[PDB]
Amino acid sequence: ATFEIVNRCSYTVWAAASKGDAALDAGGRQLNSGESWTINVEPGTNGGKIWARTDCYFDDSGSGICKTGDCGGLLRCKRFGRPPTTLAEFSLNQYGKDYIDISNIKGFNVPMNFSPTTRGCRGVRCAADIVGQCPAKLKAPGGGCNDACTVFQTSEYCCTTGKCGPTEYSRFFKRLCPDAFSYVLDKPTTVTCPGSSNYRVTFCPTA
Repeated sequence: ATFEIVNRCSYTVWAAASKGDAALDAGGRQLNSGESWTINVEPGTNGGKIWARTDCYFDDSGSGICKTGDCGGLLRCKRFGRPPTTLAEFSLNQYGKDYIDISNIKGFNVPMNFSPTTRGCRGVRCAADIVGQCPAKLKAPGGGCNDACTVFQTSEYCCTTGKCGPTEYSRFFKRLCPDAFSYVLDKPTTVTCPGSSNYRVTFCPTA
């Protein structure tokens, strides 16, 4: 599948695409305000994620640090990023269909729109001012709004036992972004798209 990854933000982002134990396509790249990066993700990829990283520094070997979404200090991500990260998530070619959602389960850094560029389904968007409105106990000093699991490390926020319900903190995310996952076991906002559909992830889609 082809993913076009566009930075509509007024600031630089370092985009990332991983499936957790490997990079997707090249894994990461600096995206300046208005730049677009087109990647190819191998069909049948299960549990892929794309995200933005903010306030970053790399050296000439591609090694450094990101204030949000750091994936072990690498420009070219192989592993998932450090919360807070708004997440575009996808499983492709799963019994003939692709699956796409947006998630706030690992917090929120940048507003995003995940939209397929080919026919047969709808996109989703989480573009409210979450970091401005963020509860004080969640607000990250590095920038962004953490998920409760990250901050409080409880069975209830982390859904450790597979039984958990909504919370003051999940409901905050849900109220501002109804079409994004707010906790591990939310009513699903997954969209089913025809297998081998293509897509565009846009950071700061309204601004």
